[PDB]
Amino acid sequence: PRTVMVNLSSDYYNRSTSPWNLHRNEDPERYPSVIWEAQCRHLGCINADGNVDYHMNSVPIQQEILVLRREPPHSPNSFRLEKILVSVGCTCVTPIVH
Amino acid sequence: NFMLTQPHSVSESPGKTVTISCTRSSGSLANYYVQWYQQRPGSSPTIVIFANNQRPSGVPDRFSGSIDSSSNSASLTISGLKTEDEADYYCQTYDPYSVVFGGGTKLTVLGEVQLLESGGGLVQPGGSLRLSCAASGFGFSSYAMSWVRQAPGKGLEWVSAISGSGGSTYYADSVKGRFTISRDNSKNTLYLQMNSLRAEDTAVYYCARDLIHGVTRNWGQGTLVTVS
Repeated sequence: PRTVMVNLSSDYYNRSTSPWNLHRNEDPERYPSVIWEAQCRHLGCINADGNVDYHMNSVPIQQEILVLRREPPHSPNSFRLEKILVSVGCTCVTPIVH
Repeated sequence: NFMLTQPHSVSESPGKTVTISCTRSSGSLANYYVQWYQQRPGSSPTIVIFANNQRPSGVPDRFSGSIDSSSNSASLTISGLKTEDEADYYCQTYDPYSVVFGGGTKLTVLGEVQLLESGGGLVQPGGSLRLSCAASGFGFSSYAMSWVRQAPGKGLEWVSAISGSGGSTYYADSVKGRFTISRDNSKNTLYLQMNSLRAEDTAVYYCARDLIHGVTRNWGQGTLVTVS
């Protein structure tokens, strides 16, 4: 509740064994307003033969990022620090570890 | 989807070697992993073989799994039988949409991850009920979960599944449209909403942790649900 002052292209989604697409999360009451989130194309991964292999899975890698939300609502130069969860990319996971 | 056909029962003497088959009805068996589980009388199902032939820590090397692509079937071979091995043995594999368990083979010998279920009980035909699964001991958000039921007098039956993030949901045909699976990664709890229950839904519902979609690795205690 402490308010202070503060001074104000990649194509792996298409070349990965666990590809994904970008979703455009937009919130005008948020900085940054536009965040690109990842959603995997397939359940499995692409094997050497180029098919969807279901011995492995495509899962999103999710991180927590700091964002600024306008507090009070619809009020510039005034923000509340927030912590949201976004999907940055998809990776391929196997059930066997060696 | 597909069916998994096992022999109904097998009976051998201690010390011999036994083989249990598991034939897939549709789809190439070599395209999806096969898992083997052991269920003792009144006990929770435990894993014996996963990923076709991978044996976990704690299972003696006399257990082993193998796959035959020409017959489209999988086999669990138990060499050197003993009284402890006397239990039910289920095979399990998957397709991109569902998870299927076999009918189960009853083997008779001739004479840390933690999952807690809750919410089961008695309910009227048509009522609603929700189960919870308290997960602990692992990164809950990084694992797909699933519900597996066992009706009294029947074998293991897959109910539903959910991805780690919660974006993908799967249901069995007998359950889809009436049940709703969801999860809360912040509280490490997995839920199963049940609506419009029928007398067939009387079963023990187990919580299941899956390394990948359709490869179950850990089981819960199970909660009893009776509808009458």
